[PDB]
Amino acid sequence: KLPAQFYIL
Amino acid sequence: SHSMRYFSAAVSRPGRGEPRFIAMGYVDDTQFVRFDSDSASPRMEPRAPWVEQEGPEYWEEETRNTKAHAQTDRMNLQTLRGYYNQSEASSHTLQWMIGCDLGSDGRLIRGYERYAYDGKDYLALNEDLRSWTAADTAAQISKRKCEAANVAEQRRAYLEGTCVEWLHRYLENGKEMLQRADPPKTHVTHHPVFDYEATLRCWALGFYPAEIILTWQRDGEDQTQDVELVETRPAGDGTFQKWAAVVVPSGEEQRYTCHVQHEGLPEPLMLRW
Amino acid sequence: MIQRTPKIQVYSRHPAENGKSNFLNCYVSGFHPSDIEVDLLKNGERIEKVEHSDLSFSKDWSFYLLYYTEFTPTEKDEYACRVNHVTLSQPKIVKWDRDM
Ligand SMILES: [Co+2]
Repeated sequence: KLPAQFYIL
Repeated sequence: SHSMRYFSAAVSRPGRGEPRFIAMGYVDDTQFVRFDSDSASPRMEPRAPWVEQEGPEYWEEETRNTKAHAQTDRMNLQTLRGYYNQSEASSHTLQWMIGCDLGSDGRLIRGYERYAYDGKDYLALNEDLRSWTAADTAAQISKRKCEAANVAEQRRAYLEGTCVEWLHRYLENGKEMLQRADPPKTHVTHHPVFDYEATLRCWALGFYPAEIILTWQRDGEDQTQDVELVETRPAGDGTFQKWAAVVVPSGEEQRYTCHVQHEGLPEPLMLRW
Repeated sequence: MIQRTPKIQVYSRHPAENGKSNFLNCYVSGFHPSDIEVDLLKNGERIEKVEHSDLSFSKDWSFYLLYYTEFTPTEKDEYACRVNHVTLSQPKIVKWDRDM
C-alpha cells in the first residue's frame, strides 16, 4: 500500500 | 530476504500539455501495481494475480493517492526549474522511490525514500529515518522544507508501520510466486577467438529471484579481472538469465571452472568445459 | 542533467531451435532520459506485433524495458534490434547472435 501523503520540494 | 518498493517518474513535455506521470509498485523483482497518466482512464491497476483479492476501496484509495502524488510532482517540476534556473524549453524528469526491506524477520530492516532530478540523486532520507541528505544547494532548500514540516517523522511512521504490514501481507498472499526459488539451468559454451584463445561462457537460465553469483576461477582461484559479466536480464516468463565469460589460452580451458550460487540450488554448482 | 545511453541485449527466451516457436527479446536498460524507440528486425525489416513491458527504472535511476515478439527461428533468417535514443546520433542495430 502506498503512503497517503506526498511532499513538496 | 524481501523488499517492497514504489517508484514514480514525472516527465515534462513542453507545450504538449502536462507532465506525464507513472507510478508502480514491486515486491522483490515482481511488479504488482501500475499507474500511467497516459492511460484513457488513469488508475492504479493490478500487475500480479495476488493483489487482485484487494477490494474496490483499495483500488480507489491507491488511485486517489497516486493522482495526488502526480499533482504534487507536477508542482515539484516547476519548483526545480526555478531552483536550477531552467527555461520552459526542455523536458525534465523527477523520479522518486520509497520502500522497506525485511531480512529476518517481521520488522523493518531498512527504510528508504529518495528523489532524483534529471537522472541524478537529489534528496534522500537517511537510514536513521530522521535526517536528510541533500546533493546540492537546491536540494538543501527542499531539505529545510522537509525539516520544517516534520516529514521524516511521518515517513518513518509509514516505513516502520504500513510498509512492513503490507509487505508481509503481499508475501503471504503471493507466497507461491514470491517465496519460491527456481534454480538456474546452467552450461558452458566455448568459441575460438583469434590469437590462440577461446571464450568460455558460463550460462544461467530460468532462475528466480534475480540474485545470483557467477564466478570464474583459474586453478581454483577466483578471477576478478578479465571476466565479462552481463547484466541480469528478464526471460519474459518471470524468470531471469545471466552469463559470465572469460577469454583463455587455447589448450588451457580445463584449468577454468565456473561457480554458480543461487538460493534455489541445494549447493553451489561447479562447471568445467 | 545526466544522459545515459542504452545497454542492449538481443536474445531468445528459450534455447533456440530451428522450427520451434519461441520469443525474441530485446532488453534495453541503463538509459536516461526515458524516451526511446526500439524495433525488432527480421532480415532487415521491421517485425509486426512487437510488444513491450512496462517502463521502469533501476536503483541508479536509469530506465529499462523489454521488447519482445513470438517467433520461429530458422537457419537462414537473421534478427536484430534497432534502437534510437537522444544519446545516439543515428540508430544502433544489434544482431541476434544465436550461439553466443
Ligand atoms: Co508503447
